[PDB]
Amino acid sequence: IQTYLPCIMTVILSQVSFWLNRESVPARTVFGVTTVLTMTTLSISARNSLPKVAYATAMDWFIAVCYAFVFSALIEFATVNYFTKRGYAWDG
Amino acid sequence: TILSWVSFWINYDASAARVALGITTVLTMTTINTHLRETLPKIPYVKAIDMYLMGCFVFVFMALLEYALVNYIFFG
Amino acid sequence: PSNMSLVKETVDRLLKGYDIRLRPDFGGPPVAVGMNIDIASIDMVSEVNMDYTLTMYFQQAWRDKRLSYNVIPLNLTLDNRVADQLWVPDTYFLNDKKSFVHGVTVKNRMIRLHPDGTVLYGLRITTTAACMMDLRRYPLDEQNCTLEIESYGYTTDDIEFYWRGDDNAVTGVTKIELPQFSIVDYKLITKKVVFSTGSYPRLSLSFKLKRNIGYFILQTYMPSILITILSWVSFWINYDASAARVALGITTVLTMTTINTHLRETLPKIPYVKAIDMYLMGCFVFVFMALLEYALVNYIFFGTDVNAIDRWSRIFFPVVFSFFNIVYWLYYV
Ligand SMILES: *[C@@H]1O[C@H](CO)[C@@H](O[C@@H]2O[C@H](CO)[C@@H](O[C@@H]3O[C@H](CO[C@H]4O[C@H](CO)[C@@H](O)[C@H](O)[C@@H]4O)[C@@H](O)[C@H](O[C@H]4O[C@H](CO)[C@@H](O)[C@H](O)[C@@H]4O)[C@@H]3O)[C@H](O)[C@H]2NC(C)=O)[C@H](O)[C@H]1NC(C)=O
Ligand SMILES: *[C@@H]1O[C@H](CO)[C@@H](O[C@@H]2O[C@H](CO)[C@@H](O[C@@H]3O[C@H](CO[C@H]4O[C@H](CO)[C@@H](O)[C@H](O)[C@@H]4O)[C@@H](O)[C@H](O[C@H]4O[C@H](CO)[C@@H](O)[C@H](O)[C@@H]4O)[C@@H]3O)[C@H](O)[C@H]2NC(C)=O)[C@H](O)[C@H]1NC(C)=O
Ligand SMILES: *[C@@H]1O[C@H](CO)[C@@H](O[C@@H]2O[C@H](CO)[C@@H](O[C@@H]3O[C@H](CO[C@H]4O[C@H](CO)[C@@H](O)[C@H](O)[C@@H]4O)[C@@H](O)[C@H](O[C@H]4O[C@H](CO)[C@@H](O)[C@H](O)[C@@H]4O)[C@@H]3O)[C@H](O)[C@H]2NC(C)=O)[C@H](O)[C@H]1NC(C)=O
Ligand SMILES: CCCCCCCC/C=C/CCCCCCCC(=O)O[C@@H](COC(=O)CCCCCCCCCCCCCCC)COP(=O)([O-])OCC[N+](C)(C)C
Ligand SMILES: CC(=O)[C@H]1CC[C@H]2[C@@H]3CC[C@H]4C[C@H](O)CC[C@]4(C)[C@H]3CC[C@]12C
Ligand SMILES: CC(=O)[C@H]1CC[C@H]2[C@@H]3CC[C@H]4C[C@H](O)CC[C@]4(C)[C@H]3CC[C@]12C
Ligand SMILES: CCCCCCCCCCCC
Ligand SMILES: CCCCCCCCCCCC
Ligand SMILES: CCCCCCCCCCCC
Ligand SMILES: CCCCCCCCCCCC
Ligand SMILES: CCCCCCCCCCCC
Ligand SMILES: CCCCCCCCCCCC
Ligand SMILES: CCCCCCCCCCCC
Ligand SMILES: CCCCCCCCCCCC
Ligand SMILES: CCCCCCCCCCCC
Ligand SMILES: CCCCCCCC
Ligand SMILES: CCCCCCCC
Ligand SMILES: CCCCCCCC
Repeated sequence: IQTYLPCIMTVILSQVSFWLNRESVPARTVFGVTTVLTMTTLSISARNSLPKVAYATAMDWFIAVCYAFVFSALIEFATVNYFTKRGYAWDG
Repeated sequence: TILSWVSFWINYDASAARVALGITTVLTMTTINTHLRETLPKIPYVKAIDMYLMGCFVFVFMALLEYALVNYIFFG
Repeated sequence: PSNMSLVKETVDRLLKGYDIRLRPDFGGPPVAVGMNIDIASIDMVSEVNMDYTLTMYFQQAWRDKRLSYNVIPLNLTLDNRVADQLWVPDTYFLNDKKSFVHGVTVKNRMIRLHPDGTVLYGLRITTTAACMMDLRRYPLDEQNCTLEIESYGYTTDDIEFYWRGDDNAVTGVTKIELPQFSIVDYKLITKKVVFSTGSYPRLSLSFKLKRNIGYFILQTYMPSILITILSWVSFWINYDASAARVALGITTVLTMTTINTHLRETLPKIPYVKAIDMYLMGCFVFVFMALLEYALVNYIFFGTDVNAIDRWSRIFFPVVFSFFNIVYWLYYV
């Protein structure tokens, strides 16, 4: 309830962007950057409890994989935006 | 949690605004919960405060999903 | 119990009329004192306080004719409280800030008399010794922390030091497992430091500590590398998306200065610029130039070719950053 749940939910947050229309560039972009920054502080915050061991713990791999998902979710949107041929969204 | 609901009075076609509001609120709850739990020992169970912060997290997160549900029904 | 009575008489004679105020061979040649350490552990290697904590079994061996006995064939291990009735060298660690002899279950000392007069005197000491660290290449740095064993009141005319066993006097260095340091080398020196009060013997035990970089990739470099890569995403968004690119821009810039500020507070307030500062400051330029890249894009348009600046920047930024890494990592590693 200190690292895994915040790590799991920020991964869920990044996947809310997939259900938003591709034309909402600011909204989906803030989704990506906010989760990535949130994932960064969680990774930095997580290590603070235990010593400065060189190797990587099981928490580190879970945080690393969750970093891949949130980061891949933003690269996914950049790919989606690359093929967005029109700026205006659906109306009516 | 109260300010999370002002997203519901905002226009549906304000993705940049409501998402910014909803994202801002849900992240703040995590920081408050994380910040609060730091002051206490590394206790392995949910306290009364924890069961409230987690309870409030659900509402604010649902408010964020409320718009995502609204956005999908309209465009999708 | 007959042998116990015999030992009692012998040990009683040695302390009878024993002048604790006078060293062995007082008024005569210097007494040679032999030392051998057993490093139990090294902990709290702190650059905020510029010190390291050292736990060791610190043995001293010297000859004292007054404590010579011949009747008993065995070597006498006596209760540690006898040390208060015996002359012992007044050795101190010059760079020691805070030290103590372990106290439970009793005073962690040893007194062992040998028939020829030799006295083996051991202590279990935990000393926080001062180690001034040159953090210029931190965290890719090698530190050289030392322990300066020296006699306080007795000059070289009254006492001498030597590593008992020479290069085999200190043990346990290989077993020591620091979390963020690898003890690459250790050396033993015998000096003669001169003060205004005379010249004194000096034993210096230096450990060369090499820092492990694996921890700092997890918490320091990779978060800054990923944020730098994140800022390059803005080059893939069309120029007219001002809120998206600017929000991507400032967030990367502001987080980067936050990471730099967050880390440097955990360290002491050294004036110079470390290696982690060089990388974080170097990656601050790319993220800042990434934001200025959009500002030029916005200015040139509102103030075909606009894509070219957005297209060439699409590749040179990951290229120039890679070369910066080649120069940085090659230079420091
Ligand atoms: C009271 O205390 C004394 C002092 O410790 C004990 O006597 C010593 O016992 C030690 C046991 O550790 C003996 O150590 C061995 O000495 C051998 C001979 O050393 C001679 O040469 C050295 C050179 O400096 C002198 O200092 C020393 O006095 C001797 O004259 C060494 O060969 C041994 O090392 C060898 O170990 C193995 C097995 O032999 C080999 O495989 C190694 O390669 C290496 O060659 C070892 O160091 C020593 O003999 C005793 N005298 C000393 C140290 O002066 C008493 O026994 C003790 N009283 C008791 C127990 O009642
Ligand atoms: C700095 O470092 C030095 C290291 O030398 C410390 O100095 C020693 O401190 C200890 C602890 O106080 C001293 O031990 C004391 O010895 C006294 C003398 O013992 C002899 O005489 C008595 C009779 O008077 C005999 O019975 C005994 O067998 C010895 O022959 C004792 O009288 C002291 O007793 C005190 O402590 C006991 C603890 O059980 C109490 O019950 C007593 O009532 C009494 O309070 C004590 O044991 C030692 O003598 C000091 N010198 C040396 C050379 O060791 C310093 O303490 C340390 N700190 C500072 C600030 O200097
Ligand atoms: C952490 O940093 C400290 C620096 O403060 C290092 O300690 C110094 O190390 C050096 C090298 O080990 C010491 O310098 C000299 O080492 C000599 C070793 O012998 C070599 O050199 C001689 C002469 O050059 C050759 O003949 C021989 O074959 C070897 O190649 C000592 O013998 C030196 O002492 C003699 O010279 C001095 C100066 O002329 C005289 O004053 C002495 O009386 C004596 O005759 C000398 O010690 C140096 O002393 C160390 N201490 C310092 C500088 O304070 C540590 O090594 C480093 N940590 C690690 C792990 O390396
Ligand atoms: C010297 C060697 C030094 C080594 C470094 C060198 C670096 C080199 C890399 C340089 C960057 C690569 C892009 C260069 C091309 C840019 C232009 C472009 O858009 O090209 C094309 C698309 O290109 C793609 O399809 C995207 C490929 C890169 C995305 C990688 C995704 C994985 C992210 C993983 C990251 C995870 C994080 C990593 C974790 C550690 C299309 O171009 P265009 O726009 O359509 O117009 C051209 C057509 N025209 C000519 C007709 C007009
Ligand atoms: C249909 C619809 O309206 C969309 C709008 C928002 C969507 C949710 C976002 C979060 C998602 C996290 C995980 O991806 C699992 C599915 C997940 C719960 C989604 C369920 C379907 C929703 C409600
Ligand atoms: C012409 C142009 O491309 C524009 C786009 C962005 C502009 C810069 C922004 C930051 C400014 C800070 C200070 O106000 C000094 C001037 C300053 C350096 C500007 C120089 C001109 C630039 C490069
Ligand atoms: C916190 C350190 C994690 C390092 C790995 C992150 C994943 C890189 C992005 C992958 C995108 C496909
Ligand atoms: C290098 C930084 C990440 C870039 C991700 C965007 C990729 C878009 C490619 C679309 C054309 C194939
Ligand atoms: C084991 C305790 C679970 C805590 C669950 C917190 C959320 C409950 C309240 C939800 C309100 C909608
Ligand atoms: C005294 C050292 C000053 C270092 C200033 C930062 C250098 C960053 C270089 C970035 C290259 C693009
Ligand atoms: C320490 C003396 C001042 C050095 C200033 C160096 C500035 C380098 C900046 C490189 C990026 C433009
Ligand atoms: C201060 C703005 C920096 C702009 C960097 C642009 C790099 C590519 C230029 C190529 C022009 C064809
Ligand atoms: C980084 C500074 C670049 C300055 C660019 C000024 C361009 C003025 C207009 C002429 C080119 C279209
Ligand atoms: C000794 C540790 C080496 C770490 C190297 C990091 C490389 C990052 C390069 C990123 C280029 C896009
Ligand atoms: C693509 C370039 C990545 C950066 C290169 C890192 C070089 C590390 C050298 C390690 C010591 C030999
Ligand atoms: C022990 C179960 C913890 C709750 C998991 C959270 C799933 C979203
Ligand atoms: C253990 C009960 C958890 C209920 C939480 C509400 C759904 C996210
Ligand atoms: C959680 C919302 C599910 C219902 C969405 C409407 C049907 C596509």
